[PDB]
Amino acid sequence: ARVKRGVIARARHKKILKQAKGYYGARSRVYRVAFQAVIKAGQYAYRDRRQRKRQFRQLWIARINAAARQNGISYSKFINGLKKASVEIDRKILADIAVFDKVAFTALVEKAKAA
Amino acid sequence: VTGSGKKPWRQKGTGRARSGSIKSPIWRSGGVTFAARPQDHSQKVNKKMYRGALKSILSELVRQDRLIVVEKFSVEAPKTKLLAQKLKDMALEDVLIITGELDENLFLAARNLHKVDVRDATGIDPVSLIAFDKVVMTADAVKQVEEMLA
Amino acid sequence: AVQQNKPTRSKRGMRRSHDALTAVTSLSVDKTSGEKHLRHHITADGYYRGRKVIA
Amino acid sequence: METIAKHRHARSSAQKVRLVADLIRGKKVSQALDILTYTNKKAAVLVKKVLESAIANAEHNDGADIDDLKVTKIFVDEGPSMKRIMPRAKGRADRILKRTSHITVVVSD
Amino acid sequence: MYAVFQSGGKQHRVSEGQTVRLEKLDIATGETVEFAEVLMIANGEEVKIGVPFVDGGVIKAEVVAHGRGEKVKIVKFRRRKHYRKQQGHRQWFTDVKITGIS
Amino acid sequence: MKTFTAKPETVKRDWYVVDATGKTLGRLATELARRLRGKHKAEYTPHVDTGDYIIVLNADKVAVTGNKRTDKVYYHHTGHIGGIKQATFEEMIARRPERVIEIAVKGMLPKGPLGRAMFRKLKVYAGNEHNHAAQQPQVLD
RNA sequence: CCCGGCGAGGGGAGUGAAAAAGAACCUGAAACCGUGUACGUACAAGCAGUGGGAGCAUGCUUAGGCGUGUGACUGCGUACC
RNA sequence: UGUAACGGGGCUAAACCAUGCACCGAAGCUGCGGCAGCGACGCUUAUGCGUUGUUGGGUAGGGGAGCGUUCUGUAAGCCUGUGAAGGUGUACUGUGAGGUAUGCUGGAGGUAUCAGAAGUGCGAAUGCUGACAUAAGUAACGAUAAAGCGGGUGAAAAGCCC
Ligand SMILES: [Mg+2]
Ligand SMILES: [Mg+2]
Ligand SMILES: [Mg+2]
Ligand SMILES: [Mg+2]
Ligand SMILES: [Mg+2]
Ligand SMILES: [Mg+2]
Ligand SMILES: [Mg+2]
Ligand SMILES: [Mg+2]
Ligand SMILES: [Mg+2]
Ligand SMILES: [Mg+2]
Ligand SMILES: [Mg+2]
Ligand SMILES: [Mg+2]
Ligand SMILES: [Mg+2]
Ligand SMILES: [Mg+2]
Ligand SMILES: [Mg+2]
Ligand SMILES: [Mg+2]
Ligand SMILES: [Mg+2]
Ligand SMILES: [Mg+2]
Ligand SMILES: [Mg+2]
Ligand SMILES: [Mg+2]
Ligand SMILES: [Mg+2]
Ligand SMILES: [Mg+2]
Ligand SMILES: [Mg+2]
Ligand SMILES: [Mg+2]
Ligand SMILES: [Mg+2]
Ligand SMILES: [Mg+2]
Ligand SMILES: [Mg+2]
Ligand SMILES: [Mg+2]
Ligand SMILES: [Mg+2]
Ligand SMILES: [Mg+2]
Ligand SMILES: [Mg+2]
Ligand SMILES: [Mg+2]
Ligand SMILES: [Mg+2]
Ligand SMILES: [Mg+2]
Ligand SMILES: [Mg+2]
Ligand SMILES: [Mg+2]
Ligand SMILES: [Mg+2]
Ligand SMILES: [Mg+2]
Ligand SMILES: [Mg+2]
Ligand SMILES: [Mg+2]
Ligand SMILES: [Mg+2]
Ligand SMILES: [Mg+2]
Ligand SMILES: [Mg+2]
Ligand SMILES: [Mg+2]
Ligand SMILES: [Mg+2]
Ligand SMILES: [Mg+2]
Ligand SMILES: [Mg+2]
Ligand SMILES: [Mg+2]
Ligand SMILES: [Mg+2]
Ligand SMILES: [Mg+2]
Ligand SMILES: [Mg+2]
Ligand SMILES: [Mg+2]
Ligand SMILES: [Mg+2]
Ligand SMILES: [Mg+2]
Ligand SMILES: [Mg+2]
Ligand SMILES: [Mg+2]
Ligand SMILES: [Mg+2]
Ligand SMILES: [Mg+2]
Ligand SMILES: [Mg+2]
Ligand SMILES: [Mg+2]
Ligand SMILES: [Mg+2]
Ligand SMILES: [Mg+2]
Ligand SMILES: [Mg+2]
Ligand SMILES: [Mg+2]
Ligand SMILES: [Mg+2]
Ligand SMILES: [Mg+2]
Ligand SMILES: [Mg+2]
Ligand SMILES: [Mg+2]
Ligand SMILES: [Mg+2]
Ligand SMILES: [Mg+2]
Ligand SMILES: [Mg+2]
Ligand SMILES: [Mg+2]
Ligand SMILES: [Mg+2]
Ligand SMILES: [Mg+2]
Ligand SMILES: [Mg+2]
Ligand SMILES: [Mg+2]
Ligand SMILES: [Mg+2]
Ligand SMILES: [Mg+2]
Ligand SMILES: [Mg+2]
Ligand SMILES: [Mg+2]
Ligand SMILES: [Mg+2]
Ligand SMILES: [Mg+2]
Ligand SMILES: [Mg+2]
Ligand SMILES: [Mg+2]
Ligand SMILES: [Mg+2]
Ligand SMILES: [Mg+2]
Ligand SMILES: [Mg+2]
Ligand SMILES: [Mg+2]
Ligand SMILES: [Mg+2]
Ligand SMILES: [Mg+2]
Ligand SMILES: [Mg+2]
Ligand SMILES: [Mg+2]
Ligand SMILES: [Mg+2]
Ligand SMILES: [Mg+2]
Ligand SMILES: [Mg+2]
Ligand SMILES: [Mg+2]
Ligand SMILES: [Mg+2]
Ligand SMILES: [Mg+2]
Ligand SMILES: [Mg+2]
Ligand SMILES: [Mg+2]
Ligand SMILES: [Mg+2]
Ligand SMILES: [Mg+2]
Ligand SMILES: [Mg+2]
Ligand SMILES: [Mg+2]
Ligand SMILES: [Mg+2]
Ligand SMILES: [Mg+2]
Ligand SMILES: [Mg+2]
Ligand SMILES: [Mg+2]
Ligand SMILES: [Mg+2]
Ligand SMILES: [Mg+2]
Ligand SMILES: [Mg+2]
Ligand SMILES: [Mg+2]
Ligand SMILES: [Mg+2]
Ligand SMILES: [Mg+2]
Ligand SMILES: [Mg+2]
Ligand SMILES: [Mg+2]
Ligand SMILES: [Mg+2]
Ligand SMILES: [Mg+2]
Ligand SMILES: [Mg+2]
Repeated sequence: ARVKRGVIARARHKKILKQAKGYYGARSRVYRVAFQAVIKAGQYAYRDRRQRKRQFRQLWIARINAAARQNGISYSKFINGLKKASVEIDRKILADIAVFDKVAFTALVEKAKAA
Repeated sequence: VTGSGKKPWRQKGTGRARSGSIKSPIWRSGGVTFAARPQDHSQKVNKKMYRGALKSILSELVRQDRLIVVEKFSVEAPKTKLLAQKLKDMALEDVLIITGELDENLFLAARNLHKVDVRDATGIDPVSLIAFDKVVMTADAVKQVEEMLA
Repeated sequence: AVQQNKPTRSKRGMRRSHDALTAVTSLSVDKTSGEKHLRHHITADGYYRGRKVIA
Repeated sequence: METIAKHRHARSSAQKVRLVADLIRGKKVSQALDILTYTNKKAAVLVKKVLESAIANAEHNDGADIDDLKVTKIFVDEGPSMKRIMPRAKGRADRILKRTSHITVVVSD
Repeated sequence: MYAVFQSGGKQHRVSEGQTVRLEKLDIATGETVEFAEVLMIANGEEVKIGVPFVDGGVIKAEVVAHGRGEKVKIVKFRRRKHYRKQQGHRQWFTDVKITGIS
Repeated sequence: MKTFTAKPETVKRDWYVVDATGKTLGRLATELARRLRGKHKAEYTPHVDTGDYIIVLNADKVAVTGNKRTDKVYYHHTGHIGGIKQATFEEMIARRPERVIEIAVKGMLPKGPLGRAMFRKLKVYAGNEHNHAAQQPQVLD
């Protein structure tokens, strides 16, 4: 039984060309070029799920270090002051409190000052 | 494939992929790498396995009640009209009417009917006993098939 | 000689940006006949500055 | 009304006719007919005859009135290319392509 | 009004009323939950500290949904070594609406 | 929750003055480059120019430790056949005193559109007088 | 009938269920080449993506939030065989 | 070819040596979900698990369990002009190959389930055939013996006619 394979291949190319939609030049238009870009996009996607977590931590820590030094304490002594006062609050929130409720934040630095 | 064995162009020199013939399967219009040959797909079955299978399937019809055993089963004259009418009383449609004494009257009367098939008790098959929705066996045919299968 | 690898639609476009030719936008009007023509050129009928030039 | 008229299989490449077809775009028919009189190109004559047709096309059949008419959509598409051999030095042959264009003009109001 | 609490191995700055998506809880589709892991409460001043959790603070919430997130494709590809992998993933979540910052 | 990020429209940029008389070049430039970037601010975002406008007046009078007043060279190529132009720290202040703080800050900032954008905010000056009196640029140390 | 060279080619009318079934004639993909709409784009360096992300443009129901297109700026990032 | 022997800015401390608590820091460890492979387990039972510890990077390669395609049997059945296949969008869905439903186009075939057989899946082979790009509106328009003007016909004339 001869299997003509024009139907299945086109669907496979078309599936990937849909994933490459948005890219510049032949990387969107041309399967042979797109398929590389779609894979590399996956390689980078797999990687940057790990880096998202790193960058945001740095981003929070910068905000906390910024907001603490306004009150007169450096980040290193602040987190140690919180850890010595056995405070479980994370960077994500400390950075969020630091931006939004500074009148709130002040008390955390004043608590870190005690320890 | 029809053609010459001559190289379309020489080995080196020309800036093209080295070719040996027009007939090569990577080319168009000649090759088909592993061309098929007229082959015999029929396969061996052991006597005991063929008998065992018939004994297995023919026994399951007794459970499912597809095996409708009967006495004398024969149409009056060689006519389909009578056979089609007489199955309505018997409450059948898709059947394998097995008989010991194969009547030409009954045979000729069941060619044109699609869902009916008339086979001799000697010539029963595995696929047929499975396929058809009921199986009408004659008392003589049961006695023959009993002796045949054993 | 010879390109190392092919230019794009973009480049090809970027080169052609200047190939677009301009219109005249400066048609005259003959004093007598009121026919349109190019400046300092004669008309289709054969006029130039409200005077008959060629039959 | 839109009133399309078009030269199909026009013996000129898209590229060359598209150069003229950019002059006329969203311009008044009377103004557009003048330009192509004094555009020094072959494609000017080729595109003019389509527009000059399209206006009569529009006036007779459908819309009428020559005054309120603008070339809304004018575009050229690459048509069939007819292949020709042109023999070069040292025996090698070169496939010349005589290109054609589908000139379309839409004269709306 | 806002308060902080730990849930799916991680904490959430939440206000009274708003919806919050968090990690899957072993709970029915429209029952309720009480978080006694409240880290912080804010209003006029701050009811912080308590070592891990406050003292008599409980965040009461109601379960909204029990759905799955966006499909995250995972493509591991070693260049040059005849190897690539394909793997989808849909993380389970539980949307909860807060109804009491005590 | 998706974290807060500063919005270029909503950013409220402040003005400052820093008298650079008798200051250490690098330790001035560092503190300048800290503020210019917008680090000190609690709403810091690396992709938005959150930092403040700074005026650095009396740039010519900036101090340097060791032998670097003579020893410190400022190399630059002219983009030419063999044109490598050098100039010592004395000779730099002798001609263009604004360049010293400029160059000392520029290197400490990031490199890119935003890096160049956050340099624009710095306003170095040789003389004590500054023409930015309109913004009420308060004193910073 | 209309335009054009008593042309090519079109536009109407008319046949037909249908004429983007009109003879270059079922279906009509992709490469490739256009026309128009939304955003971005002329101080900015590199496999052109990827995580972050303002604005702007469009939809839905609500009197508050989402999806889609776009992607200023920015961390990482040297194609496949 | 250019500073060019801290990665740079820059520093008499932002160097060195010695101590001291801090903090950052990886896919490492812990936290909370989710999946799978084994070995034990109360002994369930023909396997779900109160479990239960444990792994789970991977080229050559070896061992498992699947997706899909054209064809044959189930099928003179079932779905289909109240719109098949194919084409093209959209929204769900599975751990993957994929699958489901539907808008437009298309205008007549398609095929559940469980079996069977394969011309069964392509990005590369200076692959083979057709189509289309690029260079590019670039070179060139084939002897440097030479054209100029008038009139004619024609929609139009440097080239045709006189
Ligand atoms: Mg076939
Ligand atoms: Mg996009
Ligand atoms: Mg997208
Ligand atoms: Mg290309
Ligand atoms: Mg496309
Ligand atoms: Mg990597
Ligand atoms: Mg980590
Ligand atoms: Mg020979
Ligand atoms: Mg060779
Ligand atoms: Mg070659
Ligand atoms: Mg072949
Ligand atoms: Mg042939
Ligand atoms: Mg053949
Ligand atoms: Mg065999
Ligand atoms: Mg039947
Ligand atoms: Mg017959
Ligand atoms: Mg026996
Ligand atoms: Mg025997
Ligand atoms: Mg190359
Ligand atoms: Mg040009
Ligand atoms: Mg245009
Ligand atoms: Mg020639
Ligand atoms: Mg030649
Ligand atoms: Mg020859
Ligand atoms: Mg659990
Ligand atoms: Mg010199
Ligand atoms: Mg950098
Ligand atoms: Mg700006
Ligand atoms: Mg006429
Ligand atoms: Mg006429
Ligand atoms: Mg004629
Ligand atoms: Mg025709
Ligand atoms: Mg005609
Ligand atoms: Mg018609
Ligand atoms: Mg009429
Ligand atoms: Mg009508
Ligand atoms: Mg009709
Ligand atoms: Mg009709
Ligand atoms: Mg139609
Ligand atoms: Mg129809
Ligand atoms: Mg029609
Ligand atoms: Mg019609
Ligand atoms: Mg239509
Ligand atoms: Mg129509
Ligand atoms: Mg037909
Ligand atoms: Mg067709
Ligand atoms: Mg098409
Ligand atoms: Mg197409
Ligand atoms: Mg536009
Ligand atoms: Mg715009
Ligand atoms: Mg704009
Ligand atoms: Mg400049
Ligand atoms: Mg700009
Ligand atoms: Mg560049
Ligand atoms: Mg880069
Ligand atoms: Mg890019
Ligand atoms: Mg992206
Ligand atoms: Mg993203
Ligand atoms: Mg966002
Ligand atoms: Mg995003
Ligand atoms: Mg908007
Ligand atoms: Mg709206
Ligand atoms: Mg960047
Ligand atoms: Mg990098
Ligand atoms: Mg030197
Ligand atoms: Mg050095
Ligand atoms: Mg260093
Ligand atoms: Mg140190
Ligand atoms: Mg030490
Ligand atoms: Mg681990
Ligand atoms: Mg776990
Ligand atoms: Mg043990
Ligand atoms: Mg366990
Ligand atoms: Mg493995
Ligand atoms: Mg199976
Ligand atoms: Mg299937
Ligand atoms: Mg199939
Ligand atoms: Mg079949
Ligand atoms: Mg049959
Ligand atoms: Mg039939
Ligand atoms: Mg039927
Ligand atoms: Mg019937
Ligand atoms: Mg048959
Ligand atoms: Mg179906
Ligand atoms: Mg329908
Ligand atoms: Mg339909
Ligand atoms: Mg379909
Ligand atoms: Mg399935
Ligand atoms: Mg299926
Ligand atoms: Mg259906
Ligand atoms: Mg359908
Ligand atoms: Mg048929
Ligand atoms: Mg079929
Ligand atoms: Mg099918
Ligand atoms: Mg079947
Ligand atoms: Mg069915
Ligand atoms: Mg099914
Ligand atoms: Mg079934
Ligand atoms: Mg094959
Ligand atoms: Mg291919
Ligand atoms: Mg391969
Ligand atoms: Mg063909
Ligand atoms: Mg040209
Ligand atoms: Mg060139
Ligand atoms: Mg050119
Ligand atoms: Mg040239
Ligand atoms: Mg030339
Ligand atoms: Mg010649
Ligand atoms: Mg020559
Ligand atoms: Mg000669
Ligand atoms: Mg001579
Ligand atoms: Mg005449
Ligand atoms: Mg004649
Ligand atoms: Mg005449
Ligand atoms: Mg004539
Ligand atoms: Mg005449
Ligand atoms: Mg005339
Ligand atoms: Mg003449
Ligand atoms: Mg001549």
